[PDB]
Amino acid sequence: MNLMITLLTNFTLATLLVTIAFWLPQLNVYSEKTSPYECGFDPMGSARLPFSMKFFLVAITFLLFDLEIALLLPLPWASQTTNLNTMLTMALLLIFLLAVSLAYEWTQKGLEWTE
Amino acid sequence: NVWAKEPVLVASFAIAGLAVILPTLSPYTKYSLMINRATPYNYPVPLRDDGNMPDVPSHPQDPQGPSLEWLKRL
Amino acid sequence: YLRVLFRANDVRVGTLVGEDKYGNKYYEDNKQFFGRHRWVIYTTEMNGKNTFWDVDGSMVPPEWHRWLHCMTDDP
Amino acid sequence: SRGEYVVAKLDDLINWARRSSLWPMTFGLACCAVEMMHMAAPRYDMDRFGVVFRASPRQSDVMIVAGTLTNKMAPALRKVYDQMPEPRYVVSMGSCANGGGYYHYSYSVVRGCDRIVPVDIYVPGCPPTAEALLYGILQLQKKIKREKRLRIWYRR
Amino acid sequence: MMTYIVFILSIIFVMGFVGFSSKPSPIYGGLGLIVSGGVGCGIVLNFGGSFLGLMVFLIYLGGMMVVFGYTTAMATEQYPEVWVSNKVVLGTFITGLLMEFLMVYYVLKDKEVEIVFKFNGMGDWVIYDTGDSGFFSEEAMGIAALYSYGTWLVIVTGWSLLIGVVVIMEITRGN
Amino acid sequence: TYKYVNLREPSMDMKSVTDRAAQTLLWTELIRGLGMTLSYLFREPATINYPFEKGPLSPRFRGEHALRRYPSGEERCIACKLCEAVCPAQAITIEAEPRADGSRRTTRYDIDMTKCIYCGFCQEACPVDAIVEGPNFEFSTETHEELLYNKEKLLNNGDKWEAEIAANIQADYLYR
Amino acid sequence: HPAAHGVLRLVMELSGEMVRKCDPHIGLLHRGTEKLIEYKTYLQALPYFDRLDYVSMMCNEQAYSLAVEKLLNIQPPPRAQWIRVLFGEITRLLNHIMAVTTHALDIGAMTPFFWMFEEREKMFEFYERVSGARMHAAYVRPGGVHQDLPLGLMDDIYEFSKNFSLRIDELEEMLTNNRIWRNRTVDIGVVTAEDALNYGFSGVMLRGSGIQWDL
Amino acid sequence: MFMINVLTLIIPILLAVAFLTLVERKVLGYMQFRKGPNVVGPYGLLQPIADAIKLFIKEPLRPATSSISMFILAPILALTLALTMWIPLPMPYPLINMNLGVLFMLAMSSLAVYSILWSGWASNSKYALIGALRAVAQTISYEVTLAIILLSVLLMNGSFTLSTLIITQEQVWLIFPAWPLAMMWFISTLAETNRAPFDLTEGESELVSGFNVEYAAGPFALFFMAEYANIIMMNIFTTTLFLGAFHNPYMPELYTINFTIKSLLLSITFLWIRASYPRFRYDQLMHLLWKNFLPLTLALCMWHVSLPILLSSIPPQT
Amino acid sequence: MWFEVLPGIAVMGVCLFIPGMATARIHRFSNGGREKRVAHYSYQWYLMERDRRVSGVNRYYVSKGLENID
Ligand code: SF4
Ligand code: SF4
Ligand code: SF4
Repeated sequence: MNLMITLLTNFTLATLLVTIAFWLPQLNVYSEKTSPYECGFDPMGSARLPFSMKFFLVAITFLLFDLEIALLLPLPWASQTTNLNTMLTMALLLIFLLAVSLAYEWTQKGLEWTE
Repeated sequence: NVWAKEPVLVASFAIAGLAVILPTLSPYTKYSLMINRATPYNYPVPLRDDGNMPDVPSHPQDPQGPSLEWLKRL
Repeated sequence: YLRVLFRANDVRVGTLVGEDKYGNKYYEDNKQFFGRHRWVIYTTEMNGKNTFWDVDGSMVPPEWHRWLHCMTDDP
Repeated sequence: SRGEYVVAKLDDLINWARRSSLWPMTFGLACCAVEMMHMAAPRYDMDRFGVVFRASPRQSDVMIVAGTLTNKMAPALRKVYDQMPEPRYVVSMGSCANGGGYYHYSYSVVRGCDRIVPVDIYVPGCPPTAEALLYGILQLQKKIKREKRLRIWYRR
Repeated sequence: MMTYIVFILSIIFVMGFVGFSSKPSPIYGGLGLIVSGGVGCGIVLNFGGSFLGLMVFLIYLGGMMVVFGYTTAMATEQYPEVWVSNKVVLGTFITGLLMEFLMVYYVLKDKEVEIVFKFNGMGDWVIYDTGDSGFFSEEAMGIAALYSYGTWLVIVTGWSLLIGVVVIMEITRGN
Repeated sequence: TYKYVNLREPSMDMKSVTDRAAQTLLWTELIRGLGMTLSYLFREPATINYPFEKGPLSPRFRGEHALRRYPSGEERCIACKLCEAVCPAQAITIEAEPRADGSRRTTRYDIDMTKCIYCGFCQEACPVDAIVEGPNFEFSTETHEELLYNKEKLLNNGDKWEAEIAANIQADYLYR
Repeated sequence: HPAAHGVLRLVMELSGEMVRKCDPHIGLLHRGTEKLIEYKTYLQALPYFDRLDYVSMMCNEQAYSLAVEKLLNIQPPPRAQWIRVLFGEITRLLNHIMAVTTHALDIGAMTPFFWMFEEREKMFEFYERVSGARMHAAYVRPGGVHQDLPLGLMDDIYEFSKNFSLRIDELEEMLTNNRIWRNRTVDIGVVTAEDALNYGFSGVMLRGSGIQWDL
Repeated sequence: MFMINVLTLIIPILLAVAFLTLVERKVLGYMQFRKGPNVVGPYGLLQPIADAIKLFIKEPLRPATSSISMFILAPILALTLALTMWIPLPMPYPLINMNLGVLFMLAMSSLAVYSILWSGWASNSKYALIGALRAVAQTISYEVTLAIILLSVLLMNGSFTLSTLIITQEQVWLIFPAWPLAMMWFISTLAETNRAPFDLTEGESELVSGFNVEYAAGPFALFFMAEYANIIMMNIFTTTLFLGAFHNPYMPELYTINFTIKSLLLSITFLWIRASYPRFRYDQLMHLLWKNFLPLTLALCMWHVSLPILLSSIPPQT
Repeated sequence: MWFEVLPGIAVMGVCLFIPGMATARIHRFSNGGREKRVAHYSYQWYLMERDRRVSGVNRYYVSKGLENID
């Protein structure tokens, strides 16, 4: 809870920056500043319109390679046991499987479209 | 030729291939196995008196049992 | 020195061409490039407006205005 | 007079903090924009005075209207102007902007930008020189030197 | 003063996670999910977990970033609703909150609650480790498995992930 | 004569391809770009400090729109209206009157500084060099009314300096 | 918008970060110059051809003065021809360096802007010393160049040409076979030379795409 | 006294950010053949202090449909998490002696990305949407490669504990057993730190500040300070993670001086890379990142797995 | 040259200096002069626990130096 103490002090610092932004300097005359600005002209609607995106495979690609990051990240505790053979073998097999999946979707233009 | 189709990629395949090949011919996997076997994390227990085992010695000062000396000795 | 240390930046007195009424000082050098030949130091309260701070352009008389915008070669 | 002395000190402080930077927006319609770009020259700096290009209008300190305002442009000009931090200043740069100039007649020209926004600091020229533009920014800073905001607020 | 701190962090987790699963707009749901994942990492960390909570914080949180990318890309309403906008959304959120406060009430002023099991009301410094002189640090050696003893398991897991990659590519390719 | 560019095949020598591969791996001419950035880093800047070190100009510079008068004499203008006839934005507004003695002079002399486009056509057309483009540039106004000038404003503006304008004309009279 | 060099309203009706259509709406900077020159005379309306293109301050003056001379059957003296060609190439240099500079600003490339605008400050000092103008020098009357150059110009043109050859070599050192500027902009903007003829393109477009054509 | 150590961590980062803004403007000026802020105050300094006051004054104010909770909670979590990154950093003895620090670094960096994300969604004017999805794409790219390169450089010597890492940095710096891995990681830190538009597509001139299109004039300071704390943050983490100095034993001042000098000259190198190169491209970022870094990183990871079995350099891992 | 950029870097580097020296001063101020006994594993924590047990004032850094032999 000492890092929670640090989080508490930074929360109090951030809220005092909010209050010193809002309440101290001057007045608050609204009613045209609140209008949505794009580049000089009043546009149609707003955001939250259906915004069809370019990449489809790339976010799922990130997700699955983050999952193999999750399986690979205990490498230092891999490196200290009496079974060196299975250690090095399954480590090489996991990275080689990662490279195999990458090589498949690299050769099958899974990244060469709307990137 | 086979080098510079994608050159950093082929260099990566080369260091990958030597990483595959090279621990087969390795004169130090046995040293890694010995050192990793000979770091006790827990207590080396005693045992019942013996049936006159002429091994597993009476005092760990006595070099009857499995000692290690090759740490300082390269 | 705090005069010129917080006037702007300079320490480059050493040519000493002259001054003019309103007291203002004019220094011409040849050792620097074309653009810092002729520089000017503004005095204090030349017409009671406390012109140590908030210095104005055209607090100079016009003959030094022609001299200092690099239109002539002699003061 | 400890109260009014503290008010004078703090008002002088905040006015100095106002007149320090004055980062504008790069509005720049016509060739007075090119003159602004040559006020961004090494031979005449603006970052000596904290005049820093900040393209988004919702944090710029002043607005340098430069270039020929037209009727097709003027709603975009004011709908940029009306959303800004609450202190706001207008530097009208150039004879097109500050009284029409050469196109003072001739339809789809607003006859100077006075008909759209409040305009504090005029710098006239076709173009204004960059030296004259920086002098206009200095005299804007002296207008900031004579605010007496919090003095008026306390003696109210 | 506090000694129920894992129960407290679990109450904050249940608040953020009921507001998560009450289904507002999914960006507000992801706000709730990042709050819930952060305090759940805090629960398992302050319980005695060394790294695995910060690990799942990282992994699960990058997954939520991908979920944000798709909920922005695909379909939103003309105006997205928040927790306190609708009849049903506000009703489910406040009644989940009411279930939370009601179980806090019927634990803190009672002995036990037996809705599905006899739940003992007192914080979990019991039962707990009586200071084992380990130095092997259980979670470190625990994830130092999957590699010494874990032969078949990483085989089928990585094979499932490779099949997952070719499956995603061929589902989008199936046009 | 034409000199057309970007025509090469990449030379497939072993030395060429290993130099280009080392360029790909080490980002070599990227480091050469960094070297150019340091080479301009270790210079000295050619700025001017603004109020104290003013930028240079030219003798034919066109600023203030002042007026000259005669050597130990009166107003050099006649109201001959050539400056209105050549003023392209029609900023010159002149309504003359002969004075109380009979010689032809003015009443209403107006240079609309909001409309002036700083050519020098009134400097060319002025047959006595009465109107002269001034040397300096500080109008810099907090109001709109103070931009538009009149006869007494321009003559006070011409009484603030004469030998300035006489020096620039004596430098420039052979050319124009 | 700062990448919109000047002003150009652009209604891009796109699919997300990879477009469908774009429409350049221009006319926001409309000033009525043709109607004004209809209600003016020649010499009084020459600054419209100063101010129309606001980069080629001498080239369009050359264009309009040669238009009046080709209408009027008058040859100017050859010294004015040489000085006008000199300033045509000088303002051509200023226009090419503004093109490189605004492409640098539209692509990133923050510092060569500053380098070559120090050089263009030297260019503006030359225009000041010649015509007495900052950036809109009339200086080209129909009927030859009026109000010619003083003693003290050709020296600066000589020394500035040597310095400028050094500086354009330094710009080729910094950019121009840089890695990622090149990988940013090669594979884009291809227009077929048949359609580069029949979209009415001219000048640098017909330079870069195909045909050999110089006026 | 723990509150006093909290104060001596939260106070110097503010002066660090403010005079880093000064050194940005002045180094950028002397780079670009001009001169920086020289007139105002002592040479520049009290003008960044005046910038803090000036941006405090500007009275922040909300857009139309911008829901206020998410709105004002985005940059607060930005600056809070940008502070709480600096908890385990071993300036000689850190604040919380964490048994694991670098995975904590990755976690709070992802949270900084979420802060940029929530501000870009809640500002709600379609340009903040554009810039937010550009940020999402460059974070799809840059949390794989940086994390796996991290795993490589901690595999040989680190084991997650930065005190044992400063034990390891005695004989040779870790720049020599991994220099190309270090170069790829420096590129990734320059991308993920979201400065130096060599690898940044958020503060372009093609957009207008997609992270801050219309947030509010007040918390622009918060978001600004968060990104420059990101710069100092990853440069200090680079300066610790690779190289440094065998410190004066039980004596802190020599180590602190040498560490500060190395870290700040590396930050000047970072700024000097910003002052040099053109901006970048979306599809070129995906192509360049994956198809140039990623198999080379996998090859470095497998060779740094095999090297503790090729040369018996397994760590003495506690 | 770089003759004028050095004061900004130097002031901002003293700004980076003060967390390290301040933190070291607070650590040595907090525990009787002793550099802080960092506790990685539960073995070290149990050793620190019996250390703060045998002190009497429930502060481990006294460390009761070679005098309860009797
Ligand atoms: S005043 Fe002159 S320089 Fe400025 S925009 Fe108008 S025509 Fe261009
Ligand atoms: S051209 Fe000269 S003399 Fe004639 S009216 Fe104008 S100012 Fe007077
Ligand atoms: S310089 Fe041109 S616009 Fe100005 S008053 Fe003279 S002729 Fe008219």
